[PDB]
Amino acid sequence: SGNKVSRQSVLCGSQNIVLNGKTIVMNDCIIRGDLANVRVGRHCVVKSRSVIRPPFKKFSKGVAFFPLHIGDHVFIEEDCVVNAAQIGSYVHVGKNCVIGRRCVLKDCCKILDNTVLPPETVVPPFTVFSGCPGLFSGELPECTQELMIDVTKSYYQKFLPLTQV
Amino acid sequence: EKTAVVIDLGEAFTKCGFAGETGPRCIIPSVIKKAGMPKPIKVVQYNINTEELYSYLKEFIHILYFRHLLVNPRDRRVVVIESVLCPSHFRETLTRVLFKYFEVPSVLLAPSHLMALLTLGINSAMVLDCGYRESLVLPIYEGIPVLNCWGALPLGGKALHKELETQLLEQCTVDTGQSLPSVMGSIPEGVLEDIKVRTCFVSDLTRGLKIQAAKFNRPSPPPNVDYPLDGEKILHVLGSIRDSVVEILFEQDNEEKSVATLILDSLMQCPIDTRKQLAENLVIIGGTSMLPGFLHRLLAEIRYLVEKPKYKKTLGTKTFRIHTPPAKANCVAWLGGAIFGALQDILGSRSVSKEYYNQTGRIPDWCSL
Amino acid sequence: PGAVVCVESEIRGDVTIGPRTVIHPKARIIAEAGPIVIGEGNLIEEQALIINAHPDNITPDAEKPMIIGTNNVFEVGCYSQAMKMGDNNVIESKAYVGRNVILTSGCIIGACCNLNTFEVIPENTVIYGADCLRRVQTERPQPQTLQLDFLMKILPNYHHLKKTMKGSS
Repeated sequence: SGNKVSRQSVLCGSQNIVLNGKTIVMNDCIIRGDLANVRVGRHCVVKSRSVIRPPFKKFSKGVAFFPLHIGDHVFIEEDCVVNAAQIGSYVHVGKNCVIGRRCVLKDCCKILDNTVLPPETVVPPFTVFSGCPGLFSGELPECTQELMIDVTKSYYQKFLPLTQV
Repeated sequence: EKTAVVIDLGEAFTKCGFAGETGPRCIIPSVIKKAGMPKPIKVVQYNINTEELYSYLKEFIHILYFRHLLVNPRDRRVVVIESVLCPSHFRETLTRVLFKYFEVPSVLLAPSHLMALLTLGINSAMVLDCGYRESLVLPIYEGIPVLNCWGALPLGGKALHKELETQLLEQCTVDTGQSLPSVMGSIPEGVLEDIKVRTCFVSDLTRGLKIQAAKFNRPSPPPNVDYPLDGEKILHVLGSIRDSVVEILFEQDNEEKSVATLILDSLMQCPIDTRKQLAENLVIIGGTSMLPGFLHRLLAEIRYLVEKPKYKKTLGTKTFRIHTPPAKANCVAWLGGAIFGALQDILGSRSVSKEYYNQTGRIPDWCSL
Repeated sequence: PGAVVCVESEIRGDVTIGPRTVIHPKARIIAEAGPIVIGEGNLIEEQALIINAHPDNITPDAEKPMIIGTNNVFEVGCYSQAMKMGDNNVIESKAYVGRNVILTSGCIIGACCNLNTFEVIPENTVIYGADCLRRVQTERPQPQTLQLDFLMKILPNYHHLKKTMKGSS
């Protein structure tokens, strides 16, 4: 009900796909859950041109990859190729980002713009991601990240209300 | 009880780790990464504002001890391996940052050549440290460094970088994105370091003389290989160019000076009884000495200079042996400081403490009073 | 026939795809300039932009039809505008092929990598993602046995995943 899905956005595999309350799918989004399921958290803002593709078929005899996930208050930036990443709640994904195979994003993370998280890259909680090759830039503040996520959730709710159908 | 910290600062790279461990834990370059900055700024600089340097040193030390050491240096001692003739202004700034900001228990500003001598485990040696900025000579005899016998030409890593930048700009061959020479005015330093490590083949004495003869009125030009580069602009670098860049390090004429001649000038200044032991124990350390096929070209050039009439009348017949160290050529100075700090809790007492710094004023540099 | 062409995917001009080819959703295959040629078992992922260079000039002709090799794993969001490719070449996501190219067999392009215009990539060499033309890391990508076996395993996983996707519909 509360989830504002855009008209230009596409959600392939509706049974596999999953959208929590107060969600926001921007225009030209692609939540392709044909092969596997895609779980979106509450108050999660998926920005425009975001390719939400399923990680694996989940039909492998041994060591099948985890399909998709997204914690609450997840600020997914525009043009972000989210694939096979278990995003912890309050994860701030950067613009033009790229998630790897079975990448574990921790709580209160801050992915930089134009980043590339590699396969099986376990990011630590309260830490800014940086570099061309994934690495720890520095420890992030708890109060500043929570305030920015609250402001982003309020702004997305206003755009969710009007001008989309 | 307490393993002390070891630091070895410099303009290009910085060896750092724990005292006692055979070789350092890590070696991050001297530059720092700042938010909202086009290029990375070097930490170790001279002749520049005091408060700015203080902030630059704090910024470098903060990024260092978390990544390198994984500990507070407030528990145990530090060994700051300054190269001798590192400006007193820069030492005072280091002393301020270590005591005022961080509040360490103790510090030490000991020389690089004496510690590099502690690695060999001999009391007398002629030493040469070919770093980034300068190529410093300093003979040690029976522990004490003989100071007035010395030499340091501006002919280290930075001189080789400048020559590479000049010769590549004169003869350039970049691919399309073929021709198009001298499109970009300059090139970055980190790329130019990687070119020196991989491409630059050091020549022999006979090859070097043939190149010098060719420059002033062509033999053995190969081999040549291209170097890949970002943004789809591969450049076809030549083989005669990189050999010519290496040749200027050993160029005698019209200065009467080179890396080889600097040892002979240092030996000339030394007294007669000291002379023979320094000649027997000729140690080579530093960054430029890591280049492939360097120690032959030096030893052969040293011998050629001794054969010349001007050095026969003083030096004459001498057994120039190059006793090499346990660790690699760049990381000899650090290993000596690690030996000095780890073993002796006694020789930690001679170094300056926090209690002594506050009341007095400064660590004593080799000066008056 | 015998190629998994998606409904959302777009094709234009002459385009002869090989056997067991997999065209993913929202994939552009603009072959208006010249006749496109896809190899057998070549998987084109979603949001991919397959372009061609306008060709046939008498003196120093610009290009010819972009011939993709067999078992070529083109990742999602990958640009391939006029680039000659070899068999068993794994182009990563967000990549960009040059205006002219010669990608040899057993390749492995990195993510966010700008492949060179008028540059032939050698046989058996994995490209680092960031700065172009990185020579390092080419042993595990050997020209065969190591990369041919890995690409055969990658082609099997791609065919198995595409078969599961085709079964789901």
